[PDB]
Amino acid sequence: ADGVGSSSGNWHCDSTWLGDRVITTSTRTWALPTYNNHLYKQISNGTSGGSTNDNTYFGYSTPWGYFDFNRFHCHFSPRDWQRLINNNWGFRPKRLNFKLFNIQ
Amino acid sequence: ADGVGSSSGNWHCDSTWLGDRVITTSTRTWALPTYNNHLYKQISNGTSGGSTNDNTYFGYSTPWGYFDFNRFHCHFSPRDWQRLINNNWGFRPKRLNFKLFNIQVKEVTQNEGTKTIANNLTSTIQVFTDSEYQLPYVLGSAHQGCLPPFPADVFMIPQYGYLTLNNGAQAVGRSSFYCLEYFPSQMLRTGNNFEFSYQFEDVPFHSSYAHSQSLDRLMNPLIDQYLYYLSRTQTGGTAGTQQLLFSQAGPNNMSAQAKNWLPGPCYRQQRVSTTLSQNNNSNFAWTGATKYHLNGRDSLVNPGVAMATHKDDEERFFPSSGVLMFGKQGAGKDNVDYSAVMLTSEEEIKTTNPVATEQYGVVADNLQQNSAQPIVGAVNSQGALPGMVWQNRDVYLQGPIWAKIPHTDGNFHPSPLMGGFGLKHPPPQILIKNTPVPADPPTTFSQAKLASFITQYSTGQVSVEIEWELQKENSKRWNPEIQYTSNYYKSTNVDFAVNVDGTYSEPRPIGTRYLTRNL
Amino acid sequence: ADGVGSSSGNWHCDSTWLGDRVITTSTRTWALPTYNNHLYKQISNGTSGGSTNDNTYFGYSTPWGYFDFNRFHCHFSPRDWQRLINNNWGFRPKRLNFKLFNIQ
Amino acid sequence: ADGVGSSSGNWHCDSTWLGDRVITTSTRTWALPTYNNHLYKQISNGTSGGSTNDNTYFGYSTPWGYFDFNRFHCHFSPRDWQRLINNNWGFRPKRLNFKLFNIQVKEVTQNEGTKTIANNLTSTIQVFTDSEYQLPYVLGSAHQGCLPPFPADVFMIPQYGYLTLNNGAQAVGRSSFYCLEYFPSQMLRTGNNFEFSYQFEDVPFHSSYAHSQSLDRLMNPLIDQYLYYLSRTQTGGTAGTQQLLFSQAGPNNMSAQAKNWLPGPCYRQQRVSTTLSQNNNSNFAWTGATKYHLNGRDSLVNPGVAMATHKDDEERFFPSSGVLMFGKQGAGKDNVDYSAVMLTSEEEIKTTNPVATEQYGVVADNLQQNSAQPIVGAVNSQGALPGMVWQNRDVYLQGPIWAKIPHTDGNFHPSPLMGGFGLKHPPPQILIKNTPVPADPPTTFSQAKLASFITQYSTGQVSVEIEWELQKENSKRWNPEIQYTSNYYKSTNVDFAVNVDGTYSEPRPIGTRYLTRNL
Repeated sequence: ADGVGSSSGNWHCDSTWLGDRVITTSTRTWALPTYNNHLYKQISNGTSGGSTNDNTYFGYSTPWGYFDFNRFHCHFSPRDWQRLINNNWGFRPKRLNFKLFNIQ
Repeated sequence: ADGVGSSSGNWHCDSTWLGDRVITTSTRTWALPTYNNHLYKQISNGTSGGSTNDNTYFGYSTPWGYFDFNRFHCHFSPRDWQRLINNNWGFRPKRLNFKLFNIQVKEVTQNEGTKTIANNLTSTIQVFTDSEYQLPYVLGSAHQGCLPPFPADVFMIPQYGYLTLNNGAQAVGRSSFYCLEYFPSQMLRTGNNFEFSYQFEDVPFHSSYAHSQSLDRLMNPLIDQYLYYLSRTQTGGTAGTQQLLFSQAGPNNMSAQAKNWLPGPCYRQQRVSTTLSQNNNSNFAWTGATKYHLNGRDSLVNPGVAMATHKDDEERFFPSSGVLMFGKQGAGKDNVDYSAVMLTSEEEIKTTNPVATEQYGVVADNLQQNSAQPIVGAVNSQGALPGMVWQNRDVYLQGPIWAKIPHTDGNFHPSPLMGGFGLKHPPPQILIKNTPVPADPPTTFSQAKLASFITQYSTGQVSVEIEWELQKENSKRWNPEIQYTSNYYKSTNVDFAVNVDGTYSEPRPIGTRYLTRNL
Repeated sequence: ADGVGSSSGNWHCDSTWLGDRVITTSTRTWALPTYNNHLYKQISNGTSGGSTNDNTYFGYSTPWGYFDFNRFHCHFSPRDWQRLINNNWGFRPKRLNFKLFNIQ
Repeated sequence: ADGVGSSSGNWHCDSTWLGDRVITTSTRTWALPTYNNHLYKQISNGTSGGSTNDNTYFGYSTPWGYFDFNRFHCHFSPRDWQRLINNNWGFRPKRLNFKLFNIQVKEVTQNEGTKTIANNLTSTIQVFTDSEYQLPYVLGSAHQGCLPPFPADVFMIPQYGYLTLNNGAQAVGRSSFYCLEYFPSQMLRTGNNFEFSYQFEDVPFHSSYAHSQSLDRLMNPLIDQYLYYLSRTQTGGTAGTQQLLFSQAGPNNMSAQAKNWLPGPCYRQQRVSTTLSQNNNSNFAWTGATKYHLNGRDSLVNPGVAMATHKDDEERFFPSSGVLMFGKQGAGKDNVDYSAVMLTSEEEIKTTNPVATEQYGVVADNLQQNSAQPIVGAVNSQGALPGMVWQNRDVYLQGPIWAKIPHTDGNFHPSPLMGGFGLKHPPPQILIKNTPVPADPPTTFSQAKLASFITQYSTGQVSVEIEWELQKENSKRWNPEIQYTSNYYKSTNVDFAVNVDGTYSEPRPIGTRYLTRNL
């Protein structure tokens, strides 16, 4: 069924409040550039050039990108965040589900 | 089976008449632009700039569009509308079926004044219906953007937007903001299609008929009443002395008989004549208008409670804002002459309904005594009294089908004042948007949201099907009833048809009230 | 089991929040005087004495007293009232239970 | 069967020793006054009036009283406490059983200096336990009002009250108010009784024993280490030159050996001598005190982290606030001489625990070079380091049994600093009140709350039973261990007995640490 003219996913964004748990789903549109012209490159900073010893580093930059949802406002709206903080003593994440679809 | 080279739907447009019901399906071609460059924007109007306090607002405009079929001419043809109104006492919508299919999404490229359109086969559109009624409901406001009345017209989908609480041009703490991407929606490519069904809640039949009697005439004309009234309070002569004399009201005096019922409520309005010389010389449109006052704002009552347009033998007069007004094909937006508008007429209801311009009646203003002559004042506005009966405003071929009854602690006779069927759970709003496709990003990371997109629009076909229940006409009347008829005489154009240049027009408003009933 | 030296009831005052409903129980201590020396008496007010026609009345006062809980603060605390009004679009009373006990 | 003329309970007071457990039950007679005239009242202390910022508070006093048995002498006798401490390495509470029975409620009448007490047979008391821990928990604060240590003493139930957030003498928005009538409670007349059971959560045995070794001596005294240390950095002679020489530390030098472990943490405190002439002449009690600083308030650390009271051959010195202090029978509240107090001693833990007055150790303060002589600074306060081991503070016959671990995101080694067992769900608070009985109301209705009540108090018996689990002593030691002993020599009074006037006293603190173990 995978094809050019049929969508591979739907837009699911909302929250649902059931008893002792809440399920917050959110959908976004992204754009991915080519990084580093498909190259790995080492990156470093030394003391030469007026930089401090404290800021020295050595590493690599990769052509890859990455998905990160580590901020609460990704998952919660301001109204949902208000329901959470006003009514509850505590919360913790139970489980996660991730999807990529409708790729151009 | 969803694919580029196979159609996802067919063209279904026609009506079928089965017994006590009719099923009208109609298909149109639409085009959806990108609105607001994929942005939400707040919109507001304050008093600054010469605008009136009455016109202030605060709200948001959304990138989303919406499908609206709220006018009868979407579903019915002029021939089908004639079958309905001539043969039936009433009708109501039973159920609904909606479809989107055969969707093309196209991209537009411009350089050097050259304009290229091409298919983008991997682009999507997003569609959701608001089933739980969680958004501001804008459909019952009689806006433009409905499906055309003529099936061969391609139409543009209107932009969605809503208003909320304001103080002047400013928001207040209660004023709310809605993101429509915070709803689950279905995403469709060219091979995908969309469908849902809807069932109307139980609603009273619209009454398509006129009364063959009037409240004040319900009596037997041949027989006297056994009751009495106060006929005469004074002896006749040169010097009269007070007395109480009583009479039984028969056919000779009908106005003085006792009656069980009262005419419907009124909210009085100002009388305008189509003959210009009879109208006052002044601009009384807004100033002499009938208005209601809500939180410091005055707003016109348009049309208002249902009242007869005029009494007998005056067709030149109409209530100022008190009747629906349709434009002729090609009429402008602003300051259009009387010739381009089409006024409707409610005169069919003058049997039970007070006339819009005239008073309701007169009541006593004082206590009478031999030193004080009686005084009787006029009642311009009358709320509901026990014993009132009234007719709702008529529905028209091009008029609104339904409205959403506001969600409130109480209401009285929740029939929409423009016309149609009041619904607590009306047909849901159908919201559609082109999914944004960004242009190439910078190749070095930036946190700013992407403002550069590929220009796109989408087209497709929309199909809507309503099942209507009919109330058959049981009348035992001997003489032939009035019908809606096409004029027999020759003309340059056919009514309800295209002209030489190819544009479709509706020459007149067609109401639904022709057959008659007894009170 | 009814006797002088055993209590005929317990003190139940609190609220419990279950799903789509809340149950608020409350207990108070009361005192009942003898009214009217065990008599019925007619009471009336006429226009004589400088009183207005609008305030005239005729009726009876009874030796009986009566229990009335018609104000919300009887049943709800200020914290419970806050949970109600912040989290809910509406409420209505379903059912009632009343008790008199531990009578001296 | 509940009635006026039949008792609702019996007097159960004794201990039974079965195998690895002991069950100590005790019964007392109590009296409950009416507090605050049946009123809640807010109480506060501000800086105005000469009071310190450190002593400011805000809270409420309640008409309710409460039962508290948090001291060991409630449950154990001095003979039972001796069986426990001499024969066992450890103990912990398993479970609890509580009873109220044989309740009298009495009314007091006064006129003309004549005072009449009579039974009111229809009055009630109210009792509830806070099972869900929904009230401020005041028990772990080592207050007065516990069951007496001597079973024949009749005691008064203490008034309940609590504190909350404040700024000065003023409340803040977060500061909370609790009505204890907003809890379901059981109402009892003279025939009724009250009971509940409780089970302790799993808690580590209190360690009743002293170590027969010290951390620094854990080595084999006969054998050298295979490791090395830096013995000498300079040649010996008139003019020395730098060098690095290394040695293996054997029995000859034990201080320089390598070790796997470190002494427990310290927070240093000031050294006070019981011989007065050795102390500085000044009032250093508060000023030279060891304190912690929380939201602008300084509060004494009393007793603080467990540290040895003194080192070898100095018993006259003790840390200022760093040890528990009990009064002798009849000691006053304020400014009491050293003779009436009884100081405890933690010296048993000087094996693993740094001494309270002395430093933890010394660390390097600088980088060394031929131009810079080494500098080594003293560590007065030391937090947890990997490799530390320590002993908790000892428990005493008259000291607190348990405390409630605060409900917080984190804690470290949540053993109460005064002593005993830290508990997340400790024994619940047991709250008791005389139900108000109003005097005759006015006979004409008034909305004001009734301020006139019959003066009443109640008496009865309270019984508490705890099951304790014992940890038997497995030691293979050859020579006889130290035991707790009564003095053989003659005296005017028996220790832990009543005197001529009939009052019971506890002559000394009795700790639990006598038997020994190896590290």
